[PDB]
Amino acid sequence: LSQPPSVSVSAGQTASITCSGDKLGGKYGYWYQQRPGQSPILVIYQDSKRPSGIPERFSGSNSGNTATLTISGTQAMDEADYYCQAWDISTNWVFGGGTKLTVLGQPKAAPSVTLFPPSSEELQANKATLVCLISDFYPGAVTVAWKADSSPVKAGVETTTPSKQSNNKYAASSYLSLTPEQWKSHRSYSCQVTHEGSTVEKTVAPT
Amino acid sequence: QVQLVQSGAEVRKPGASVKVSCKASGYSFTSYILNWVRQATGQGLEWMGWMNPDSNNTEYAQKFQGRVTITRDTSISTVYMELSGLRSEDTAVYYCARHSFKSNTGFDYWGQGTQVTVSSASTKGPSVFPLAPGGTAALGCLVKDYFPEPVTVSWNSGALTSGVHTFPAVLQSSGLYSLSSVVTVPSSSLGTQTYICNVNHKPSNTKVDKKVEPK
Amino acid sequence: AKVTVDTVCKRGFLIQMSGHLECKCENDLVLVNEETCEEKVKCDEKTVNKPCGDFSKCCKCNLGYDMVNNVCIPNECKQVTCGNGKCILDTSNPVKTGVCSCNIGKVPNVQDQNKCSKDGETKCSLKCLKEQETCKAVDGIYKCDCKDGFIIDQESSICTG
Repeated sequence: LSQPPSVSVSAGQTASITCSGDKLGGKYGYWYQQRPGQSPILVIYQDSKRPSGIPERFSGSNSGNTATLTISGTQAMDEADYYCQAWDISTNWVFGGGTKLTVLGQPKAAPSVTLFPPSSEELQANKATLVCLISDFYPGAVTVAWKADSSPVKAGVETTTPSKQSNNKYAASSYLSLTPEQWKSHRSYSCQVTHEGSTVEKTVAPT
Repeated sequence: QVQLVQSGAEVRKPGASVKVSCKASGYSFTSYILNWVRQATGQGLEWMGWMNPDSNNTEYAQKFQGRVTITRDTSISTVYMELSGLRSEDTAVYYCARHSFKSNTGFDYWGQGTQVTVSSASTKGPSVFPLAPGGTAALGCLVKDYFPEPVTVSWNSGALTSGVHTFPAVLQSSGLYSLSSVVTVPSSSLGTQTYICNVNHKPSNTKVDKKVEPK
Repeated sequence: AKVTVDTVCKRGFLIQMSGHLECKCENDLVLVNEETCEEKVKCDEKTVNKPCGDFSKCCKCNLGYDMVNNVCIPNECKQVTCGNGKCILDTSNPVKTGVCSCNIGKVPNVQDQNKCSKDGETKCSLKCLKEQETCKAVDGIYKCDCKDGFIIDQESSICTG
């Protein structure tokens, strides 16, 4: 089955996700919502019916060669991957390519940067790592810069691409791996996180 | 209630076999057909086969060249999916879901997912370190250098759910994963409330419990 | 004739299986033809040429049907058995031959002489336009019954709650 890879909808408007097939009007249409990390859930079954617990904003249609999923008043909790499904005689179960629904118009959010120093336990393991935890920001695009004392650090850094939280915002992690000698030898270490134009920075010291 | 519970995550070497289980409860096992769907990190859901416990009949996908073998066990209400001749393509998350052609319900209930990793390396246990600490304060855990994914972290044996945020892991140049799970809690509870960090890594059968407390 | 979705079953209702549609008679009525139902009467002298059974007059079956196992089945379905279904007349082929029509959830299996041993989907095409009725699978066949959560009120024979 064929689906559009990306579909953007303004917040509060109606989003339509189409599913095209050979003779899809003669099959039952099933729609699944899959948020990052967890298993998909059935949101629309038998073309137009919805299981219990699914809000009345989800609707379905199936006729001819197109089956459409329509969500009225799309909210922030609807940004996920929506899949299409129908049973064929030759190939039993067939899934759609997917559709990333992007809900536009969400308010901007500022990150909450929490910088942790290397633990005393890991310093006894002869390896020291700093943990910069960025969370509760939107849009999900950040830029992290590490500094030893006042000079920028390039190596030993591993920053993760942001991903959706449980609060429909984005979160990311950045790790600076050092030796215990490098850690104790500098006066301070700073994690600088840039979101849009606004820059937020946290500093910790070996003392 | 009805629940589909699968086995834990596993790591296999190229060429070996993997056998994933799926437990059924809360419904008549022979009434519904249990399918098997996998999904790579990039791509979408992909159907591979099913087992009808009422007829002991299996249907497989053509693209899985005799490598998928689905065997049932109605005694334990468990279906098993065995995949042989493992390659890099098979590194994905595997799901079991039930459906009824008599009720036309689709995949109404899914499993928890089983992440199978196909790598030439073997499993490695993690090293957990404490991340020492509106009116709130942050404390967490540093699950360090493990392989492979995933690692599930709960707090206070699962009794503390609000404020927990397990972050996605990072892969270092060595090839080992590391992640952090942090929880925000009222500053007053510090000293009054003890916070236990429950790390679980099924691929290496290790459970670590860390107590995060102020310095 | 051709029992379709638009067929109005007199004194009866429509049902659907894997590959055809039929008329089922209400209460204890019987089929005089494919689309009408009348009260069935053991047969006596006064009841001559009255309905003694489904597609049966006086108790021999009508032309084209044969009494097989206490019921009337078309002559071309004499020795055909489907298991999880029933034998019907092939509409397409001119020489109407007995083909299998399966219960809901089963389909003709190509590796089993088109018998009802294969799990498959059957989309209901019934238009249940009556008050608070939808197509539901009841006892292996599709039929028009009350919608999710409604019960037929015997005072009005309508689906209420």
